[PDB]
Amino acid sequence: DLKSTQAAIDQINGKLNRVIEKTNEKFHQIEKEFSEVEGRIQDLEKYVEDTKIDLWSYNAELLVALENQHTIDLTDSEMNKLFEKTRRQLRENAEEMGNGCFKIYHKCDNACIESIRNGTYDHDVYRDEALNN
Amino acid sequence: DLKSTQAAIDQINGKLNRVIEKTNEKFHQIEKEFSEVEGRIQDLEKYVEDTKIDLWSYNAELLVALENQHTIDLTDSEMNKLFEKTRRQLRENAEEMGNGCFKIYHKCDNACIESIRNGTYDHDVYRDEALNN
Amino acid sequence: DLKSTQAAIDQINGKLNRVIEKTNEKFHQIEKEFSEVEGRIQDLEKYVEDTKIDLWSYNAELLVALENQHTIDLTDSEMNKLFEKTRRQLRENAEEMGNGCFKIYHKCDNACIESIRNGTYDHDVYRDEALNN
Amino acid sequence: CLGHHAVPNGTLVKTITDDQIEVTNATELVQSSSTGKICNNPHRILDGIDCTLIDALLGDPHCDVFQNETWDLFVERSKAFSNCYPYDVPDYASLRSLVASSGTLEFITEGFTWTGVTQNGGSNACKRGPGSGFFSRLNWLTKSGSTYPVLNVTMPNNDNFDKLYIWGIHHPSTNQEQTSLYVQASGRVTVSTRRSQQTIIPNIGSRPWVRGLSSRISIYWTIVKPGDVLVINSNGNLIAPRGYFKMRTGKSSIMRSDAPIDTCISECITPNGSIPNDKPFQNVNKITYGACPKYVKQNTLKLATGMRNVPE
Amino acid sequence: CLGHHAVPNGTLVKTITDDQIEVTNATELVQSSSTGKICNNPHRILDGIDCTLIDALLGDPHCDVFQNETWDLFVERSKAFSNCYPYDVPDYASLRSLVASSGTLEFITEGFTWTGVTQNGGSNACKRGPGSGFFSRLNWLTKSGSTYPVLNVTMPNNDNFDKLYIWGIHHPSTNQEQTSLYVQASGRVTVSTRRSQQTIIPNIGSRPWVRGLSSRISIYWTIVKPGDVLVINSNGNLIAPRGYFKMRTGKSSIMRSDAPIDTCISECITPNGSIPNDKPFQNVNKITYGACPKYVKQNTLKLATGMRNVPE
Amino acid sequence: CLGHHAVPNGTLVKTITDDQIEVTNATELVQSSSTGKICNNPHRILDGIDCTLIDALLGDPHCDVFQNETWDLFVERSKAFSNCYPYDVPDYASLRSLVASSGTLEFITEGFTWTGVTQNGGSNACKRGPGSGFFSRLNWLTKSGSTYPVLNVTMPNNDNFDKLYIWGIHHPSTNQEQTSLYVQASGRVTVSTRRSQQTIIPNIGSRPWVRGLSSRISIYWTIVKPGDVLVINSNGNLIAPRGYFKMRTGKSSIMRSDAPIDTCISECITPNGSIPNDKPFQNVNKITYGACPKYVKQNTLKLATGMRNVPE
Ligand SMILES: *[C@@H]1O[C@H](CO)[C@@H](O)[C@H](O)[C@H]1NC(C)=O
Ligand SMILES: *[C@@H]1O[C@H](CO)[C@@H](O)[C@H](O)[C@H]1NC(C)=O
Ligand SMILES: *[C@@H]1O[C@H](CO)[C@@H](O)[C@H](O)[C@H]1NC(C)=O
Repeated sequence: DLKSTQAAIDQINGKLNRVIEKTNEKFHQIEKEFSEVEGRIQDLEKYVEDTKIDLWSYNAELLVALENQHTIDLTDSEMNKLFEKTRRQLRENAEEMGNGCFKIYHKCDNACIESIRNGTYDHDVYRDEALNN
Repeated sequence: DLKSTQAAIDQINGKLNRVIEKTNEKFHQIEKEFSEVEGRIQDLEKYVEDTKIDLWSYNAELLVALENQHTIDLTDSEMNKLFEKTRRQLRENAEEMGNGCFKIYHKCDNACIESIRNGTYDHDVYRDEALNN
Repeated sequence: DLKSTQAAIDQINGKLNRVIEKTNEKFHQIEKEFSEVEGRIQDLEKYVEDTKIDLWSYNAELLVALENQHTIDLTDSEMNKLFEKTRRQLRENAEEMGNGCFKIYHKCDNACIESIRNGTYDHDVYRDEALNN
Repeated sequence: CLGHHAVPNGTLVKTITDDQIEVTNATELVQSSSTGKICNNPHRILDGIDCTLIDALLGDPHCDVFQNETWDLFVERSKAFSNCYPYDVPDYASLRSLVASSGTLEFITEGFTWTGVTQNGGSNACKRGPGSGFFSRLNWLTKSGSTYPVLNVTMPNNDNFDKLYIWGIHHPSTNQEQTSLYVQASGRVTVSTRRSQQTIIPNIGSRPWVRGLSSRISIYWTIVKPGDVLVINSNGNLIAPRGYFKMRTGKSSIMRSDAPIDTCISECITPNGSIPNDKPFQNVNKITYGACPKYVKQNTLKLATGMRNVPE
Repeated sequence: CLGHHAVPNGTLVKTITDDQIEVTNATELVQSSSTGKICNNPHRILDGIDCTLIDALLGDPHCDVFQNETWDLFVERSKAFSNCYPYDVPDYASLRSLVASSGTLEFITEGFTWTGVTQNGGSNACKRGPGSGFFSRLNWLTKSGSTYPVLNVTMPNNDNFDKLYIWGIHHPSTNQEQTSLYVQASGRVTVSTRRSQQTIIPNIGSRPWVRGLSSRISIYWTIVKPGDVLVINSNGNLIAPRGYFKMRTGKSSIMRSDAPIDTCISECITPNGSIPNDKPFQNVNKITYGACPKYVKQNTLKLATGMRNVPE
Repeated sequence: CLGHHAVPNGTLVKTITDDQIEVTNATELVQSSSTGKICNNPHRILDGIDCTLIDALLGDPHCDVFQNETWDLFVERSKAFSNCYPYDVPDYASLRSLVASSGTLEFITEGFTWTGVTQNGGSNACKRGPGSGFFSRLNWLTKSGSTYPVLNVTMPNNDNFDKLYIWGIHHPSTNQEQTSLYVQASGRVTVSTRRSQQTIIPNIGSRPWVRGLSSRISIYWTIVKPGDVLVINSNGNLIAPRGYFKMRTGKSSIMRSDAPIDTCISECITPNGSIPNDKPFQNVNKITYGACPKYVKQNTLKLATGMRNVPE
């Protein structure tokens, strides 16, 4: 019957439209999922880069901190060493005020300062006036 | 011929079923691949987090270690300094046993301990009994 | 009309071929995208591994550097300490040349070297010949 | 004697030259215990007893007390459930974090005009009282007598803030209830702004039986920025909105925890409770809120505040 | 003199204040050479001479000596090949790491009942002896006379360990050999547990000629937990299993290496051989087994164990 | 007095024992400013004023002055545009980085034999002068009178370097212009070497109107290694090549920047300009060219080169 053939045509056309729209919406879903996965990978890359940057920056900060600590330690240690040396050679002429500085009680020409700076000093020539002042 | 039309109907229905099942299995494969890629990204995130945690923890461990080293160094250095100071002021009255402690040979009232703690001590008043003991 | 039915057959076959080729090319695109995303994840893994390796290696480098610094500091500090001790006990017999080494002006048997190494030395028995040499 | 009297309790400390040595005194640098309670000061805590954020957003009939709730930190319990029409949200985590970070549930109702349809659809799985009901922020439109025209409505945004619209689509169970609820044999929903568009088509099929129903609802959302306009076109299977939520930006978040709430004061909140923040490190949780200390993997890290415990 | 005699061989060491200075004595902190051999003590090494793990699992006819092999570390050579029916494994790396980490090839045979089909199919590309053959752990069922009924079989798991089942599907080359091997014009295999299911349909088509065949086999696996049940339904193109492997958990892995095996003692194993573990660092490979030292990128790292080599 | 006179300007420095202390003198360790200009010495800078690399590669009519340009660093401006036939490149970033890292635009023309077609197709959207035109490195073949035979051409590589071929495919707008340009109702392009192959089929459809056209062109590339051969087969919608570019390996790259070019000397180049390299660290950009200093996240890092600023 031609009517049966036409009904078959109608139903196969219906199935055709069905599979067409189904494939279309599935492809739309698939491309959406593709985009979201791409964005996920993008933000993951960003997080990795941020982590690496933070870690390397902190490494640099710690490195320079260690270097600063070493430098400060060596310089203030040798400063205390030389200050103790001076305090040894400066026994009973001047007196330290409390900040690592010696207040001198007597007057002496620049030759005395030179003798202090070269470590060859006799605090007896002026010990009398130092006790007197 | 109606038979030719019916054969055409049969073959187009066959192709219809073919493309239907093919699209179905392809979509199944695609969703499986989607799931496995999602899991891969998940474990990658886990690995990144674990790495960050380990690195930050080790940074903290190294930081506290450096701090402990600095503290111990400063305190034991100043302890050796004061011990040498005492050993200087404690010349010929007592003798160190080997652990940074001075065994005293003579007896003295708490005034002597006070004079030791203030750095104003004369080890001559008791040097005689110290050599005698 | 059989001609209308045949035209319907032709157009549905056309649509069939259309959806077939469309699905085929879409699947090809999808598998290409799958491969490129897989490669992206691969290189991301490689970058993560490289970052971790670099960071751990630098941590090891910094660790051994800190250890070396501590060791060198302690050993050269105690070396300067013992050298100052010798310079104290070696007052007016020999003289340091500038590299932490004492040029001796007089001659003494190995007993003198032993007395130096045990810290019990009198630089007066040979001070006369030391000033004479 | 020498300075330290060799205390009976030793204090093991980690160094870099040695590994673990003994010192006189030491302090702990890691707070590793919790009180068990969640302070409600000075933060504003909201207790989502038996409801999640999305159910309190949609208007579930047993959390209708959470209308216009303002939180600073939402606490989500595990005993939460839903007792309304079964639904589904594509990109659930995104919406959950978007509403969690907004900090308000303020809902301004708007006047939509749906001509040719019947409004205020109900369900016997979402009883509001003794009778049938539905979600309180959505409007279920069905055919009016014998027809369902193509709804096409517009709404402009003339204010200076963003508006969040929540809508949905109805997935029926059979092909008889589609045409008995929407005379069209296929539905379609298009939602468009001046810069984006979303079109969804219902998927007829059977689902697992849930609370007496095999149909479903899918939930979507739209964001309208100041100066834009929204147009909604449809010919069936539309769960319309009733208004918009006001969108803010600030400091707000969400946290899953089953800890009770007390009236103490603490600045950090973890799913285990409030933790003090006097120490630089903590070993409780890596998920944290407030000015908390950083999460390390080590348990005991001791910092020396004195001298060695033994001579030499 | 001053303490150090300025040794003729200088020792350059890396610092943080300077870059590289000279000291008297120094030690190396990185083991950077290998012996060339793989110790077989105290680990249990299995040498997969010309077979991979999957071929020794399936029952390839030239590694039938590897039945119920117990390994602690599997060593895979590059000269391995297959000499049976051409096959294919979806998710090959996952299965390879799952079987590598199990540590056993113990195979318990089970009694399946296939009624209406012919069992023990063979192939002339998988000669076992002088005649035709197949894999030793699978059963190739074909039509019995003129028909192929729908096989539907069940197997419960009443023990207290997991069972691993390996099955497959046959992809024919033409449309004549499909109906001449399985009277149905299309095959289908469904494998179901109480919580999962996998359904595969054969893909008829032509393939590259491999060892005289253009058909293929796809290999799948299933895991049944204690208390479950397995149901297999099919109407063609099924490569049935013969039993299950026992699944264990422990310390086991796999490593690709072309190094010979000796009778020494070492605790770490790399694809280059065994390395001693007296030093904290190593610069050989980042893939390691046992209690090995960590992989760094630097070659020479020297640690000072003395004093400087020059005064001042 | 004590050694330092307590300078009026304090110098805060970061330590590890304390946090920030005052010292006498300090130096900066991070160069954080740029001059604003891009040196053209001693590097060879090429200024892509209104063209990208791909448009200067294809032969756009307004950057025909960039033929056989040799660069050491290509600078890409944001004001660049295209004024020829609208095109499209699959894997655009890969090709951009491949041509950027090659360092040459040297184009050797080759003699292809296209028999049965009409060569040198033009377009009114790619005017070269007062008349119609096209890209200068490609050849647009169309039907010759009433037919379009199957083109099948070969080209061997007997030299000792790699050759880069650029070809394309034409996507028409309607089904009348396909058969009016290529008598075949469907086109196809196959390009094959001894080890790879790429086959593309045009996709008829409508596109957005761009410069007066709704057709498109897709651009592909092939790499032929020494000793190979190339075969091209087609029956329509082929944008043939005219020759090959010579491929080199060296130090070359690409950088997007809108900074002018001067005649100074600097060894590092960032999109902000040239930066000096006397300091170990920099806080300008993490994208860098030359012997630059490493990118940190900190702005001010100060290194102490003296003593403390206060006693005790
Ligand atoms: C040890 O340190 C703690 C710090 O909390 C302090 O309270 C205690 O007094 C210290 N012990 C001594 C003996 O100083
Ligand atoms: C240098 O160190 C090594 C460590 O292996 C040791 O064997 C050697 O005796 C040391 N040299 C000296 C002179 O102490
Ligand atoms: C401080 O350091 C800088 C380094 O650039 C130097 O130029 C300057 O002279 C120093 N100041 C003093 C007082 O030494």
